[PDB]
Amino acid sequence: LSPSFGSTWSTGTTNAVEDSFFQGITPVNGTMLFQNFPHHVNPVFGGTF
Amino acid sequence: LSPSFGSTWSTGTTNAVEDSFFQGITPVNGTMLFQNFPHHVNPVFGGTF
Amino acid sequence: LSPSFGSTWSTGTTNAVEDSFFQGITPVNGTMLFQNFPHHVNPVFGGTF
Amino acid sequence: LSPSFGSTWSTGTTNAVEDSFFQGITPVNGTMLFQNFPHHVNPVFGGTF
Amino acid sequence: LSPSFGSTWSTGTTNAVEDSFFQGITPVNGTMLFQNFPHHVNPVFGGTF
Repeated sequence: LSPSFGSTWSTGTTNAVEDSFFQGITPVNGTMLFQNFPHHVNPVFGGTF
Repeated sequence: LSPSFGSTWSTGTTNAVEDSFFQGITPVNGTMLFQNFPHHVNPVFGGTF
Repeated sequence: LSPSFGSTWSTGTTNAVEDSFFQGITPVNGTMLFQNFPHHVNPVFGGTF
Repeated sequence: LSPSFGSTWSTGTTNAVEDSFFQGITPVNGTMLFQNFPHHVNPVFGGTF
Repeated sequence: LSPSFGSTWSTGTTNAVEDSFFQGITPVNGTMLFQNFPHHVNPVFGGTF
């Protein structure tokens, strides 16, 4: 087994605020927990032309 | 097993504010916990032209 | 096992404010905890042209 | 096992304000805790052209 | 096990204000704690052209 991946690219802004990244061989046997609950937030997101 | 990865690239701004990165062989057997709960926040995000 | 990674590159600004990086063989058997909760914040993020 | 990594590169500014870096073989068996909670902050982030 | 790393490079400014670096074999068995909470701060960050 020999997977081939591609490069990751970006030209404009990239606002990766609050997240988690992994890469490469990552065997898991224990426990991994991901829970998310903000409870007073008023976001705004923009469109495009 | 011999995975091949690509380079990571960016030309514009990259505002990686609050996050966690991993790379390479990272076996896990214990516990990993990720929990997120901001509770008074008013974000704004921009669009494109 | 012999993974091959690529270089990490950046030309513009890179505002890595508040985060954690790992690289290389990092076996884990204990506990790792990541929790995030700012509670009075008014961010702004910019778009592109 | 013999992973091969690439160089880390930057041409423009790099404002790594408040963070933690690791590199190389870093086995962990105890506990590692990461918690973040600023509670009166008004950031601004810039876009690109 | 014989990982091979690359050089770390920078041409422009590098304002590494408030952070912690590690390199090389760093086994950990006790406890490591990282907590961050500034509570009256008004940062500004710049974009690119």
